Amino acid sequence: VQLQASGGGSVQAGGSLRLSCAASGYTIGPYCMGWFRQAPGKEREGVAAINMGGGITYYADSVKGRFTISQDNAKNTVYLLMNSLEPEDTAIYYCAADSTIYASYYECGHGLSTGGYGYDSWGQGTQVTVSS
Amino acid sequence: KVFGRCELAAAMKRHGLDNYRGYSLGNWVCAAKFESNFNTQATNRNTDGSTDYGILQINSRWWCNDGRTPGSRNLCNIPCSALLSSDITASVNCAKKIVSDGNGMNAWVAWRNRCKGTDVQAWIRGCRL
Repeated sequence: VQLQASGGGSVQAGGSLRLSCAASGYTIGPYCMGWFRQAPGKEREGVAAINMGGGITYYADSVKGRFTISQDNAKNTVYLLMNSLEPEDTAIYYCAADSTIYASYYECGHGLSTGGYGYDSWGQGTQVTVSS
Repeated sequence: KVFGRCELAAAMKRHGLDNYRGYSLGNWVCAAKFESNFNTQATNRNTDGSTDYGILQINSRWWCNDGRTPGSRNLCNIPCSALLSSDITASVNCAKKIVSDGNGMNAWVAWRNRCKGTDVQAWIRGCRL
């Protein structure tokens, strides 16, 4: 399978950006899709996730209220709308999916905030830079 | 029906779950305990409108259709109501597809949080099998 990410670039603090990610080559799933980000000198942070289909979302505390993730007509594509971008938000953003089709209900944000456990498919990172 | 540990262990061995895909019987009994507490009628509703049915809490958005979960993929091509039977047969059949489909026993959240990595065989020792 392959994850195709696009968007990102440079923007002035306060602006907004929208990243998108397209999972390709799936028969079923993925069950989860989310975003991770890696800034210099910091730990890899899980930013947002969503249960495919079900639509339920999860967000890191640092981006709650500013970011919004959504699915596109079950088309296996998700978007990450980032508003009120601040320079601390400067980082490399990664799209990731969890290919497991769980038997019992599973909350995608769980693995998101615990080392990305379960997310087995990663895409090419995309640089996002917020200048002053 | 609310099975007893050893009673269910016996009934699962009879359905060939023992060493299925290499999973020793203890896994399936442990999963059942923290999923449904051995209750074949247990049904838990989830925030996305889906529901988990039966002894192995199978979900209605992916594995079975209960007629009220928008988008049900119904991968086990069976109604969910069939999973609330005192006869674990339908549940085991479905549970087998979920595992042989490459999901492994990870598919069960409860198994991953309460059984995986522990001495799962403790779940069947002391049983007449």
